[PDB]
Amino acid sequence: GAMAPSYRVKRMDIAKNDEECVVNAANPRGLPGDGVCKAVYKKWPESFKNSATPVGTAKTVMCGTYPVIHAVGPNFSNYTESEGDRELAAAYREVAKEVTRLGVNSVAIPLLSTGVYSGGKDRLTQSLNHLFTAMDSTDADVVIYCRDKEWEKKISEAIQMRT
Ligand SMILES: [Cl-]
Ligand SMILES: [Cl-]
Ligand SMILES: [Cl-]
Repeated sequence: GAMAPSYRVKRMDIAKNDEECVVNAANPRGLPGDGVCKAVYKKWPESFKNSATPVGTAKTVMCGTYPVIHAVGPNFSNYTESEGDRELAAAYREVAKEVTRLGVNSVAIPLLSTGVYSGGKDRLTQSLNHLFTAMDSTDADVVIYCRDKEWEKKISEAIQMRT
């Protein structure tokens, strides 16, 4: 465990993380994809061997000894708001189980279903609150990665609110 388990946010490429493992915002088929998934494919392509897994699940594949946790959020273009919310919550619960099983002291994590799976909606709060629900009972240092300056400020404020 971390000595004083924390949440932090950084506005940078998750492929350049400084944590002991990474969560990929994966597609169900283990394809290179776009956005976070394509950056992860370029950095850790060996981790895409048999990485296909259903929506609402996470599957870890090693790149050398570096764990890549493939977490499959729902595409809100295809799911109802209700079913999509349930699968997004479930994907983060499966990430918490994998982080625990691996025994890592830190994890790099993107906000699932906030990009091309967002169905065109701002899901910062929705996705972050499900991340907290899952990861609060873990003792890994969690470092959340984003690309937008306004998102960085809002994620930082949400972390500070609970402090
Ligand atoms: Cl960067
Ligand atoms: Cl996404
Ligand atoms: Cl972002």
